[PDB]
Amino acid sequence: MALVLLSFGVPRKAILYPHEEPSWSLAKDIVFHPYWMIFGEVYAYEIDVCANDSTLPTICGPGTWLTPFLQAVYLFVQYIIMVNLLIAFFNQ
Amino acid sequence: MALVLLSFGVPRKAILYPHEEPSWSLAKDIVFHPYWMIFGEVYAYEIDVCANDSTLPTICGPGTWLTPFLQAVYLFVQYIIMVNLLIAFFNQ
Ligand SMILES: CCCCCCCC/C=C/CCCCCCCC(=O)O[C@@H](COC(=O)CCCCCCCCCCCCCCC)COP(=O)([O-])OCC[N+](C)(C)C
Ligand SMILES: CCCCCCCC/C=C/CCCCCCCC(=O)O[C@@H](COC(=O)CCCCCCCCCCCCCCC)COP(=O)([O-])OCC[N+](C)(C)C
Ligand SMILES: CCCCCCCC/C=C/CCCCCCCC(=O)O[C@@H](COC(=O)CCCCCCCCCCCCCCC)COP(=O)([O-])OCC[N+](C)(C)C
Ligand SMILES: CCCCCCCC/C=C/CCCCCCCC(=O)O[C@@H](COC(=O)CCCCCCCCCCCCCCC)COP(=O)([O-])OCC[N+](C)(C)C
Ligand SMILES: CCCCCCCC/C=C\CCCCCCCC(=O)O[C@@H](COC(=O)CCCCCCCCCCCCCCC)COP(=O)([O-])OCC[N+](C)(C)C
Ligand SMILES: CCCCCCCC/C=C\CCCCCCCC(=O)O[C@@H](COC(=O)CCCCCCCCCCCCCCC)COP(=O)([O-])OCC[N+](C)(C)C
Ligand SMILES: C[C@@H]1CC[C@@]2(OC1)O[C@H]1C[C@H]3[C@@H]4CC=C5C[C@@H](OCCC(CO)CO)CC[C@]5(C)[C@H]4CC[C@]3(C)[C@H]1[C@@H]2C
Ligand SMILES: C[C@@H]1CC[C@@]2(OC1)O[C@H]1C[C@H]3[C@@H]4CC=C5C[C@@H](OCCC(CO)CO)CC[C@]5(C)[C@H]4CC[C@]3(C)[C@H]1[C@@H]2C
Ligand SMILES: [Ca+2]
Repeated sequence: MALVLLSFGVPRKAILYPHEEPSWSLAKDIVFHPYWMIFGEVYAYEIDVCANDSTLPTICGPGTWLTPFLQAVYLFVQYIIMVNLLIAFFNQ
Repeated sequence: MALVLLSFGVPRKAILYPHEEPSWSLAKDIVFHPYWMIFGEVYAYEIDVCANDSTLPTICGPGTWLTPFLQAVYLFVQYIIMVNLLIAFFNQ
């Protein structure tokens, strides 16, 4: 689950924030939102950052259209496969 | 699941956006919100677009009152039946 998380969190932060010097925030921002997705928070108005109803209209730029596709795959794997695999373990 | 999705996404976009020329957005807007519903995002302030607490007060018009009924059926089928059918598969 933590691997699937970084599989998603690192490409997202890299696509959306491409002018980042090294910082401790980079360690927070690759775990924070991907973790709250596990609990069904999809951050609906932040997925497409070039949409008109975006809450993040300023990080629109090249490649950012990739992040919906990424998150669609992430949640299917994380929210459906991996959480219910853990539940299946707990059921046993 | 993708069929149930378009069963809902196409009537919604057609009822709510009736003056649309052909566009690539039509391909996004028939998949985008119906997919995030699968993960429990109901877009609560967008369902009834003629309600006072609406975030979409401008797409109010004829037929738009049909879209709550549509989405009520969609999520029951998608969120409850189809996701837990997939989970039941995964459990086996
Ligand atoms: C045993 C269970 C798991 C394994 C254990 C190991 C887990 C690994 C743990 C990793 C921790 C992540 C690194 C933290 C360090 C960076 C924070 C920091 O310094 O800066 C940030 C602050 O940070 C905070 O205020 C705290 C944020 C912590 C979030 C942890 C919970 C999220 C889920 C995590 C769980 C995932 C587990 C995955 C499981 C599926 C902000 O940056 P800044 O530079 O301070 O900015 C200052 C300016 N400002 C005030 C405007 C902000
Ligand atoms: C099912 C429902 C879908 C319909 C199906 C048919 C596919 C339809 C697809 C057709 C592809 C053509 C559409 C893109 C043309 C450019 C338009 C555009 O603005 O793009 C935008 C992004 O997107 C891109 O730049 C490219 C997106 C490609 C995604 C399609 C992958 C294949 C989908 C499955 C293939 C189907 C068959 C296989 C299925 C098993 C440009 O950018 P932006 O995001 O606006 O923001 C960035 C910054 N900006 C604003 C400054 C620019
Ligand atoms: C293998 C598993 C699935 C089967 C495979 C096939 C999957 C089918 C995939 C279909 C892809 C849909 C077509 C997208 C391309 C058209 C959009 C476009 O060109 O422009 C849009 C950009 O688009 C984006 O920024 C990305 C949007 C992609 C959303 C994908 C995630 C949702 C779930 C998908 C998965 C659900 C699948 C169902 C599963 C239950 C914006 O519109 P525009 O006109 O560019 O507007 C420009 C102006 N603006 C800047 C203000 C915006
Ligand atoms: C169970 C709890 C419910 C009570 C039960 C009894 C049913 C009560 C129902 C009674 C029906 C009469 C009410 C509507 C009258 C018009 C009023 C109106 O403004 O309508 C609005 C919507 O709605 C419609 O336009 C029609 C809605 C019909 C829905 C009923 C389906 C059957 C439900 C089950 C039947 C029950 C028994 C079977 C059960 C197995 C029109 O306007 P708007 O949506 O605001 O926006 C549009 C644009 N505008 C603002 C510019 C106008
Ligand atoms: C045309 C669709 C073709 C048909 C669709 C199907 C083909 C799919 C292929 C491609 C989809 C189409 C890509 C075109 C993007 C157009 C927008 C663009 O230029 O965005 C940006 C560049 O974007 C790039 O340079 C993207 C480069 C490709 C990335 C690699 C994709 C690999 C997919 C892996 C495949 C695995 C698939 C899944 C496996 C199961 C720049 O423009 P902007 O966004 O406006 O940014 C602001 C620009 N500014 C700096 C001037 C301010
Ligand atoms: C009164 C009802 C009594 C009982 C109803 C209950 C019985 C059901 C029957 C009917 C529901 C009642 C509809 C009333 C609509 C009133 C509002 C209206 O006119 O809206 C609009 C038109 O709306 C239409 O023209 C709708 C036409 C019916 C669509 C087909 C329904 C099929 C239901 C399938 C059944 C399957 C059931 C489920 C199967 C298990 C116009 O008004 P507006 O919204 O203000 O728009 C702005 C107008 N403007 C352009 C001037 C600015
Ligand atoms: C197998 C796994 C692959 C992924 C991973 O684990 C192992 O690999 C680790 C490497 C880590 C980075 C190493 C160095 C730094 C530099 C630091 O810069 C100083 C700050 C500055 C403040 O301004 C001083 O003044 C910022 C943090 C950063 C980028 C780490 C982030 C987390 C990373 C990416 C970790 C990640 C979870
Ligand atoms: C069995 C399944 C039934 C549903 C479905 O799959 C098969 O049937 C497909 C047919 C597709 C449309 C075909 C043609 C176009 C024209 C294009 O217009 C150019 C843009 C313009 C920009 O301004 C050029 O300049 C916009 C897209 C659109 C409407 C398609 C949308 C997706 C649709 C509805 C697909 C949908 C998922
Ligand atoms: Ca939820």
